[PDB]
Amino acid sequence: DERMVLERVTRDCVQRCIVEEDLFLDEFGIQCEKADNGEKCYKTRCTKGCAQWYRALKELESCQEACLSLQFYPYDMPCIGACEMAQRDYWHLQRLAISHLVERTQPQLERAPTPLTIRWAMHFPPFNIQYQFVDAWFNLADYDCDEYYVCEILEALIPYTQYRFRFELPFGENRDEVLYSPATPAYQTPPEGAPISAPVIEHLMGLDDSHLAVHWHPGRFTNGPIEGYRLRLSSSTSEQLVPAGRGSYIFSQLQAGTNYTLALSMINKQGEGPVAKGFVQTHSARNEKPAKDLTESVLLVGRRAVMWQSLEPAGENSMIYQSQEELADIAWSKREQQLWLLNVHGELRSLKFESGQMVSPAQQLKLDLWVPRRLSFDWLHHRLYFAMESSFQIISTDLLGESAQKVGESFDLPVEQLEVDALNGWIFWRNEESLWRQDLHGRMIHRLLRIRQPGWFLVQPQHFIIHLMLPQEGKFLEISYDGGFKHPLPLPPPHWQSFALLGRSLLLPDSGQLILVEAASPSASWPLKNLPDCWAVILLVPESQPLTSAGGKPHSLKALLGAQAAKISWKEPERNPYQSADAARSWSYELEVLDVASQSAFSIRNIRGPIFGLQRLQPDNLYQLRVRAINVDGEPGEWTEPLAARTWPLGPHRLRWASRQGSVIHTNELGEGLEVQQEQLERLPGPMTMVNESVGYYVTGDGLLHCINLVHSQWGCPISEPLQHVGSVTYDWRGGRVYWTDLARNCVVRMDPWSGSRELLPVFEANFLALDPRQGHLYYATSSQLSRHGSTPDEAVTYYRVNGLEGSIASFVLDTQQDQLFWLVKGSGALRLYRAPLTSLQMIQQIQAVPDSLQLLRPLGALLWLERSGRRARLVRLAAPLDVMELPTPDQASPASALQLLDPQPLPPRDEGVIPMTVLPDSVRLDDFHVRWQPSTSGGNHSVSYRLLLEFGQRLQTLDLSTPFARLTQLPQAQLQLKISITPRTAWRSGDTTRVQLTT
Amino acid sequence: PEICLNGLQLTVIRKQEEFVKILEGDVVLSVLTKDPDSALFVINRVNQANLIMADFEIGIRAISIDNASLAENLLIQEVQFLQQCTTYSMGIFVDWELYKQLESVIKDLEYNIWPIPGTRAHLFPKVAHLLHQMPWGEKIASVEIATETLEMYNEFMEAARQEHMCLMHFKSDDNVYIMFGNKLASHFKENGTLFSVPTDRTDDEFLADLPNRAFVLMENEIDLSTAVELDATPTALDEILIGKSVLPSRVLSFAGSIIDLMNWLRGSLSKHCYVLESCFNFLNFIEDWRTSEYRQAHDTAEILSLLLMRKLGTAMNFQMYQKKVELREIASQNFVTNVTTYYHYNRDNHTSLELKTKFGQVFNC
Ligand SMILES: *[C@@H]1O[C@H](CO)[C@@H](O)[C@H](O)[C@H]1NC(C)=O
Ligand SMILES: *[C@@H]1O[C@H](CO)[C@@H](O)[C@H](O)[C@H]1NC(C)=O
Ligand SMILES: *[C@@H]1O[C@H](CO)[C@@H](O)[C@H](O)[C@H]1NC(C)=O
Ligand SMILES: *[C@@H]1O[C@H](CO)[C@@H](O)[C@H](O)[C@H]1NC(C)=O
Ligand SMILES: *[C@@H]1O[C@H](CO)[C@@H](O)[C@H](O)[C@H]1NC(C)=O
Repeated sequence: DERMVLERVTRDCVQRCIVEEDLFLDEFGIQCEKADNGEKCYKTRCTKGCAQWYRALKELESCQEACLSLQFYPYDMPCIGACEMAQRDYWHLQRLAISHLVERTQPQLERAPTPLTIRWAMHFPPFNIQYQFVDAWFNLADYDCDEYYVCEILEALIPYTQYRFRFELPFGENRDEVLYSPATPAYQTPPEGAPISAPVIEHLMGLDDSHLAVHWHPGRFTNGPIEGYRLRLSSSTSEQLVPAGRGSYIFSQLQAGTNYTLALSMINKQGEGPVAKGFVQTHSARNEKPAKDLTESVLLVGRRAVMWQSLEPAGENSMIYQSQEELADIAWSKREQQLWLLNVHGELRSLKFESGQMVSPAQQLKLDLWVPRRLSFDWLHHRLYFAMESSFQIISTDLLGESAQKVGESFDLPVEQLEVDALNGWIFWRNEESLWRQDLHGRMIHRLLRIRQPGWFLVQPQHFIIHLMLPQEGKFLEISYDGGFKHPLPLPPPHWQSFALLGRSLLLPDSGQLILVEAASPSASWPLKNLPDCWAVILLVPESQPLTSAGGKPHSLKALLGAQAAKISWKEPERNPYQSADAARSWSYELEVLDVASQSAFSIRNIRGPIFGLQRLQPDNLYQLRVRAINVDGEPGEWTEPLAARTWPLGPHRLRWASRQGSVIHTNELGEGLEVQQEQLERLPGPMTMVNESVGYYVTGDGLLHCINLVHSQWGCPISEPLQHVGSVTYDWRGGRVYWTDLARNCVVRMDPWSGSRELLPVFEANFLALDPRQGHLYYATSSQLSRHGSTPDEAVTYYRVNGLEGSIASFVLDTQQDQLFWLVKGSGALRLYRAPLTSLQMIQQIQAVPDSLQLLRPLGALLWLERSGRRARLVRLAAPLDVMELPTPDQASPASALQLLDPQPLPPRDEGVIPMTVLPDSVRLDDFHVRWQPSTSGGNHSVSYRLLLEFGQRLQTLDLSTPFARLTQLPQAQLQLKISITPRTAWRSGDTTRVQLTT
Repeated sequence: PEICLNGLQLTVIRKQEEFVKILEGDVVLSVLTKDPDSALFVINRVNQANLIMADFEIGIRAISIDNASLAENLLIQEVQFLQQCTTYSMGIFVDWELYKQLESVIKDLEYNIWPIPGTRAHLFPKVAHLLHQMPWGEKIASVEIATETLEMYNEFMEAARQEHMCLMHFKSDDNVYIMFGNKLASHFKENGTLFSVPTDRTDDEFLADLPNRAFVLMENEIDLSTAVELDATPTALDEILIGKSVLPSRVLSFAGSIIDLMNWLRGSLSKHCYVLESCFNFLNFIEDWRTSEYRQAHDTAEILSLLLMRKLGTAMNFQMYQKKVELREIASQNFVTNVTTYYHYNRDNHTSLELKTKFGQVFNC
């Protein structure tokens, strides 16, 4: 139904020319009647635009080029506006006609055994191919297509990357006119070449003095299937080829206290990839004490006796407990000084001991709940963990009995040893064939080994190392917390059934002696008499049951600052891959706030949580911020990198928000004032442009411009309807004019706020506007370019140009005080911010944003935009551009579509020195001749230009004259009758039209 | 002679090792001071620093002075010992308070005795700057500043004048008492804020005799245990100095005159005569180092760089401790960069700090 769409667009066009017959003020002041039908009237010039809209689309002509008239020069603005509105209504109907056929038909990918081809089955009665990474749509630069839409990609794609393809169909020149197809089913590119992405270091830490753990995941662009990895470890070299699926390595046999540097790379079939680096220390070595200098103690546990041994060279010997039955498992505690006991049939007997003797006797503890078989002690959360026989199931109770909590699923094999790591939040146990893992709530179940019949194991909580004996093989062996690291160690040969470590020594029990070997002849030997069998040695050091972890540094410090207050938030030190979710996460914090100018600091210790507020700070002062973590025992951690943060200057700074529902609240620089205002706007409003203190203008998200009067809602708005297809709005305080980008008419409309008299101004394709009030330069930004419009045509200065595939201009702001001009470019996956002077282009930062949301913050000297989610606002200061403050949106207006820092001073009134005075009608006189009038001059001395209309007979002639004399030519004969109209103008306004009738 | 054999004799009669501490050397310097251990540290650091570029080490005779009424007889015994019992005698360094106390005996003996510069110049601006930045409130108070001698009162109101502070005694209930001495603030029965600045070393008797909630403004004594904690340069701490503490103001105030005198001795061995068997006529006219051609003012980082103690200046702090019954660390001013760290302890477990207006903003004149 083309001919119906064409005739309906032409009929709606001539109806819009009929109804707008007296709405727009003309630059010559025409004022035709409703039935004049002359050349100068609005109806004939607008109907000339509606008679040439389909001619311009067929012959690929612009609306300015189709509406060229010699009488109205250089821009016949009702003709151009009617042409652009008819073409925009036609392309809106042509996107509503083929909406379902574009959004239903999915293109298919085809490669033949040769570039990659799209096949789109599209039969229509500019286009863009867009690609997406499969882990934002980016346009394709190079393609070769035809009339059957068989489009071949000849651009170099990244290899071994999954891609989706879309067709963007721009129907009109408007950017809301695009139609997108459904995306293709995905295509992996074939592999070639070296890997081009480095691996990512997740954690790089030191386990003890001789081991060093690294964890990695692959990069984004592997350029092939991953076969292997290469690790090069160097001091401030060892090279190991780790296979494809593994994401951890622990480097053995290293020296202590040494800075190490590690390099990761990816090896496919073709070659090696790039190098990622990281710096790490091993640890400080423990001072290994000799055999004479041992003040520490052990506990030797047999089947029927528990015997305490001191490790002096003349060591004291004492029985703690002698049993009539056979003990199966026992517990120990360092800070409670409590020892638990268990038997063959289940009888829990707790016993407190101090310095190797009785303090409290053996009291029997019935378990309020399964017969108990093994036992371990949680020293942080103060629980007792029991592995019972009914199948076998690990539960946890309390020290008094009761509060039984079942941990994990049941299992078939018996538990021969149960050890609980409280500090890293783990439970370790062994079966007949295996060694395992759980956390304290039983979530992460992992099996560490599958070895035939292991022996005793000892778990080091700081060092993340499980030493394990295999007594039938005579083998002493070393396991990590995930089972990937199996280091065999040489055992001192005799079989031993138990062990302990004091540093790097080995405390092995025989039936006659305990020997401390760092052969069978030891460094030291302690005699045994009363214990024929010994299956356990428990060393009585607080490193066996620790409260505190090693290290701990906070990260991601950030701070939002006001004038006299701050809100500082950091995160908690991260958890190791050998640390579960049930680990020790109890830290205190210490925050050092350094005054830079005064060279003073104040440090707040015992900060319990990861957020701290500060208040009564000094305004406009630079502060440096670093934080560190303090653990339970109270030794400090490491400081962060210092964050330089500057407070706002002094003054009540109101920030005006607007919710997407339409509620306007006023906060302060942090978002803490929260004064809800009584006005309610429409859905998705933009920023408010005030004319006076009461009446303001705002643009909603669908393109409608609204006027609201805040104090009395009946009057104050000269327009009655909301006005369609408006992009931005600004105000001149000096001339008293409201400027908006008419997106349908492709123009800028200048309107008096008192009378509603609109004026079409020849600024074309503008999306956002600003006016410099000192001289009247109209700064505008297209999505492609950013320019300037002035009074003379020599003042047109273009500051930036975008190609279009790179992106578009998101907003701009004008800094008239320091002669600066900032803008935001929304791009392909990036948000860039720039700067240029008004009279050197400088990129400030590259980081998306709401359009027309970039506001200049003249107290802080910062720039503020609002993100597209509406829940976060970004501040970039000009003094420190690398630090971006993230201001949270308050919860009353929590999806936000507008943010505006309010002016503390009121708006200045209408300056009467930019109004042109009218020409007196008696002074317009006749001297090829000249026409002279009295020169119109404003209140302040400004350059007043004039515009001429020479309507003689039926022919008319228009002139744009800066001079008060009119060089008049081109009369056909003598005795003509001239109708002469003078309209004076400044750069801010226009004067009234003085119409005379003089005869020559 | 008898004075070379018996040594210095102090009246029972006391032996020489009770109050004289000696590092050996070819040239002998004499230090007569209350804190000899800082002097032994300064002569040890210029021995391992080798500013002289000579083979011979600098010797010290560090006389310990506990009462000031017996220093005249030991000055007579030291001018007899350093006239008779040595080969080369540079001079006798006396600290500034015993120089100003006993200037008639030094002028009457006419021997080469020079003052160590005073440590109160290194201490009293730190006192006025820790009092300048102190979190106080919005209350002005009545101050009463009690010193032992009037010279500490003149230099303390001078140091309060360069920190832009006025300290006036109004008639008001809020009282601030600053006591300058080791015996003035001993069980003070008056009520108010008590600041106590000790002059000498702080004993357990002084921390016992202070009231509760009383402020102790003192410097940190730095214990010497090993030689690797002083600098990255491998040196050797002498075996007498291990296990003993130095005061940093005595170290810097002696060490400026030691850097000036060994720079003069560089000029003297450059013009004269490095091996001391070949070298001759060390000391001919030695009073010219007090003249301004060889006397210079050095910054404290230059003193730690020249004498190889750059890792020591992190522990060179001036603290303010409150006695709560424990000495809680409240303030800390580093000597090498004058940065002032106050310590606040979130108690009551809050989540914000209302920042009090400081003591220099209240007392600003
Ligand atoms: C370890 O070395 C890195 C550079 O490799 C250095 O920046 C880091 O501070 C070093 N750790 C030390 C010695 O503090
Ligand atoms: C603002 O201007 C409008 C006309 O544009 C008028 O009705 C209104 O009264 C003015 N308000 C104030 C507070 O001046
Ligand atoms: C120091 O010397 C004086 C000399 O009169 C003597 O009375 C006094 O006991 C000595 N000791 C002290 C601690 O003042
Ligand atoms: C610290 O202060 C002293 C005077 O008390 C001065 O000589 C020195 O230069 C200052 N040091 C700095 C600013 O690093
Ligand atoms: C603050 O926390 C400490 C440590 O838990 C506690 O002793 C103290 O009572 C708490 N103070 C309160 C809640 O006022």
